[PDB]
Amino acid sequence: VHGRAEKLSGKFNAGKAFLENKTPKKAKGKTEEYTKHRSLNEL
Amino acid sequence: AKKSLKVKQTRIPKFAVRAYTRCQRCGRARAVLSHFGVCRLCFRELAYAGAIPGVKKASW
Amino acid sequence: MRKNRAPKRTVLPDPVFNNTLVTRIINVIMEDGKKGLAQRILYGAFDLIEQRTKEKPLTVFERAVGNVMPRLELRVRRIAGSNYQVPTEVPQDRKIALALRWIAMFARKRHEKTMLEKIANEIIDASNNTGAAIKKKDDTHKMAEANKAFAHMRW
Amino acid sequence: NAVKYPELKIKLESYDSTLLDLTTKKIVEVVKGVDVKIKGPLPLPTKKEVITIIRSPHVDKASREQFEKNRHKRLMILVDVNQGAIDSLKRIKIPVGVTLRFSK
Amino acid sequence: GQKVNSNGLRFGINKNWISRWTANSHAQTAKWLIEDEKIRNLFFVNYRNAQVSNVEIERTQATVDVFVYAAQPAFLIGSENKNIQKITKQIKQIIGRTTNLDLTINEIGSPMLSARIIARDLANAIEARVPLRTAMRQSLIKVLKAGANGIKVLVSGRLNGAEIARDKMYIEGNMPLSTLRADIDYALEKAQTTYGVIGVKVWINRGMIYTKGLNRTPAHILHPQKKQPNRQ
Amino acid sequence: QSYYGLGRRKSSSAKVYLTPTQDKGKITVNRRDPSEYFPNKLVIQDMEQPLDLTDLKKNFDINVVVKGGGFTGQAGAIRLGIVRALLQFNPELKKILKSKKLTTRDKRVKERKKFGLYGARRAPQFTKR
Amino acid sequence: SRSAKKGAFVDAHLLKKVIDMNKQEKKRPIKTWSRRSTIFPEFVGNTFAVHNGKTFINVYVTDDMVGHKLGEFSPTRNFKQHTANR
RNA sequence: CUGCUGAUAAGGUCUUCAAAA
RNA sequence: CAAACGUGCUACAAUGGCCAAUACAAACAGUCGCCAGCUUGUAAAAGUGAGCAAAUCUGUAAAGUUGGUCUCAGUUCGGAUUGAGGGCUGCAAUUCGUCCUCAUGAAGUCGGAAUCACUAGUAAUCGCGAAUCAGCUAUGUCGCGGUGAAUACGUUCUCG
RNA sequence: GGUACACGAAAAACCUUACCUAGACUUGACAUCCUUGGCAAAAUUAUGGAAACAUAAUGGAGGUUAACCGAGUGACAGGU
Ligand SMILES: [Mg+2]
Ligand SMILES: [Mg+2]
Ligand SMILES: [Mg+2]
Ligand SMILES: [Mg+2]
Ligand SMILES: [Mg+2]
Ligand SMILES: [Mg+2]
Ligand SMILES: [Mg+2]
Ligand SMILES: [Mg+2]
Ligand SMILES: [Mg+2]
Ligand SMILES: [Mg+2]
Ligand SMILES: [Mg+2]
Ligand SMILES: [Mg+2]
Ligand SMILES: [Mg+2]
Ligand SMILES: [Mg+2]
Ligand SMILES: [Mg+2]
Ligand SMILES: [Mg+2]
Ligand SMILES: [Mg+2]
Ligand SMILES: [Mg+2]
Ligand SMILES: [Zn+2]
Repeated sequence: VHGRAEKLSGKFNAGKAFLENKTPKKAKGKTEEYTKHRSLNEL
Repeated sequence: AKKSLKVKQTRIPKFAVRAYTRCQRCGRARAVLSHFGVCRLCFRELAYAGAIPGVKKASW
Repeated sequence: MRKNRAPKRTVLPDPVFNNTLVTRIINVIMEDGKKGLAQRILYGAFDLIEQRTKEKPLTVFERAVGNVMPRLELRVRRIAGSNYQVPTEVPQDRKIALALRWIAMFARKRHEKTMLEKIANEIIDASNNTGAAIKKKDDTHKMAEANKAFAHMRW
Repeated sequence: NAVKYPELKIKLESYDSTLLDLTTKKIVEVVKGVDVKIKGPLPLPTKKEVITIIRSPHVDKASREQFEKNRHKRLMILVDVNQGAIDSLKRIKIPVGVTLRFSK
Repeated sequence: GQKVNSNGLRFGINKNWISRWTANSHAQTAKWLIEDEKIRNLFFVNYRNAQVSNVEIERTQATVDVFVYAAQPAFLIGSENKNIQKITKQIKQIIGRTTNLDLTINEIGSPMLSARIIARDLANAIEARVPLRTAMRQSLIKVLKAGANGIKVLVSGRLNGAEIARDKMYIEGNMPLSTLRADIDYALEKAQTTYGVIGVKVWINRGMIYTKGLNRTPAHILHPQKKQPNRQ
Repeated sequence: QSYYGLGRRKSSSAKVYLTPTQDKGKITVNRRDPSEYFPNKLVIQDMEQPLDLTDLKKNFDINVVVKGGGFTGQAGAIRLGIVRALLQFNPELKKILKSKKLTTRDKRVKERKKFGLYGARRAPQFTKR
Repeated sequence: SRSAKKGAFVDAHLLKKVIDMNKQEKKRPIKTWSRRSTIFPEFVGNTFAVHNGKTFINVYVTDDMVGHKLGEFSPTRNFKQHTANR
């Protein structure tokens, strides 16, 4: 006799926790370095 | 409206998924080659002019 | 308006009974380019012929194809209304090809179980001049005999 | 005598072929003029990229042409070089189209 | 019907590339492909009175080299090397101060048989209201007197200011366009007339290339000396 | 005295080693029984075609290395390799092999798909109305 | 469909407005454009004006509409009857 | 070797020029 | 969205459906990526985490072979539609993403007048890769390979 | 019509986008020419906010203004 409620309320609790826990961790990238074309090491 | 769209494309948006790739020579939005940053109709012109090194016509 | 006669590729002798007609009917029952499946169908049908007729499968197959093999062909030629047909003698190669094509077409339509038994029973029935390809050959022969008059004029 | 560089694996790649052969010829000539045992200028499979572009400005997608770009690749590994060969190698001046991927 | 570009069909077989560099990544490949276009377009649209036949660009990880072949390099040089610094600063602004520029002017020998400058002269004459029949006739006769093979000139557009577009062609000599061995130089220019735009396309035949190879050799710059400086 | 042959078909190489032996030929493909390597769809007779009509009682030990192609292409490749190695033993077979044309590369390879076409030669459906 | 660890979603400007108007007794319609926000339990009892594209349609949320998206109870295009071509 | 087989709204560009090189 | 047409995919099935074991490619692509192995999960995937700037590491080949089962039925065909629970991308998936699982199980049993493509590794058929791309019922486009046919007597007719 | 209809579009949830509704701007989101100073633009954190944008903050790379950051300024920019 729940009539929905409980399960979606738990989902809403998780979503509200996520919203309150949002952190500005904006970034764009992954692996770094190792970007070169090499040479005669001094020409 | 093309100059404003070009300038807005150069300007960074406030969301990452807002960003799209436009041609750098012209301003065409669709059919852009990310390998060369140039749309198809300008890539053809550059290849026919010899601007892109190593891009020769293919015979297979 | 071509003035060139097409070449002909080799028929290849069958590597089991050494009879080219076996390879021809394999290629005729080919579907989806499955040589293995077609060969399995043919060899299973021939083994069923062994089990039933108690005679040589190659001899039974030759007796079936020779009996189904037609003699006359009716070529459609329209002039003013409908088409008046023309009886012409066929070459031996096209004769055999038509026989095999009719055999396969009437074999893949019978009411029975797996196509193995289908084609096997069709072959054994055509070996005794009582079958559906037999009816087809009879129909075209009777039609040509009826339209024997216009045989002189072809084109 | 010293070596200071064991197994110097030079790797060459370029959009053009004949320039690559000429550069490898100059390299092997210099490295044989100095006392170094070259393993050999072997070739590697050429990565070919094909781009297909519609000719027309507006319609007729059926009429489209093609372009290719080949990255010809060669390998050459030197066992022991030493300063006597390295100093001579410094003055090679490889043409721009050729690309070096020295790995030490 | 439509014909493939004469230059584009011969590129990579009997013609070298006008820009010779290998970029690091796809992001840099677009920037380097656009900067060279800007430099070439600058040299062609402005400083036009010097008859700049062609400009080639050669780049490494960080160094830009420009080879500008011109018929009258005195206009690029200026009065006691004045405009030279102006164009150097223009190029440096175009690419960046972080790089090293190696601009090099080269006097082109036997200029007349070069489709670029022939087409540029055609367009200038068209824009100057010069009659077309006389203009094309004089250009063709001077090109032939220069000592080359056939030259084909196609001039299309709103001809002489008319309301119906026409086209006028003059072929004088053998111009094998289907042959790949032939040394055919093709150029196209736009004469901006008061009545619109006129398109001039000049094909010029300069013999047959009987030596196999991707050029790596000068093309009609060699008959006189081709030694001009401004480099390091 | 061994013999070596190199056949090819449909982009599938073959290296056939013919060894003189008198204890049954014992054909072998890539260190596996041919009846298990191939689907055994009687394609075995295809590779034995040049080794059947002339002879296999000579009991040649067969060492086959195939890398590439499917199975019909591999069979054709080892057929060509067997023939070419047979050209190194009593060249008198060369005439009989040439007679039925088992000593020529088939030259048939898959064509390249063309733009605007659903395949090598197929074309889109054409509508007029 | 939407992930579990992520949970639900509201723009949180709607959430702040809903909290304020719930603490206030004399509630009025809340004019919102955020059709992407899901109807949280605290939303119950309020009335919203969702931008259908042209106007603001009023939807009264209940203890039942909890869970769906806010703009899902308002439409965007209207079609009611064709006309005979011939 | 003679089956059958009918119709298609109005007005319209397009040669500027040889004086001459 | 009452309807109409074009181009394609899936089928109407025992040359087959499902399950298990298993053999043989080419080309291409990859450091906000390819992702091996392991653990968790019915599964999409998640976590850990090597290897690879690449003839080195990664991107499971499928049809095919054998074995088991179904036994000609609107079915163990066919998957549409529909309800529920989850996964990923993304500020954000309701209008309007796709994937997995569970459940339901439309039409359709070879398609009328009339039409299309194709002359050998071609048609047919089975998979793999790439471009644009954060993600995408692209079944589309451009490429690669595996199996692999039938027919051409002739120009009387038909279109050009 | 053949020579349009898995075509432009080799990727429409936001952006793309050129359309509608609404909230905002005016030598302008972008550029040159001129009289003129550079002792900024970003980015992010607050409040109002559907977001545009406003009021306050760290006042910023640098190189003395090179590029750009401005004021004044009318020619004008701009138009898928
Ligand atoms: Mg514009
Ligand atoms: Mg996008
Ligand atoms: Mg298709
Ligand atoms: Mg039709
Ligand atoms: Mg009639
Ligand atoms: Mg009438
Ligand atoms: Mg089965
Ligand atoms: Mg290995
Ligand atoms: Mg695995
Ligand atoms: Mg099986
Ligand atoms: Mg039914
Ligand atoms: Mg099923
Ligand atoms: Mg949805
Ligand atoms: Mg049924
Ligand atoms: Mg043909
Ligand atoms: Mg939009
Ligand atoms: Mg300061
Ligand atoms: Mg100052
Ligand atoms: Zn472009």
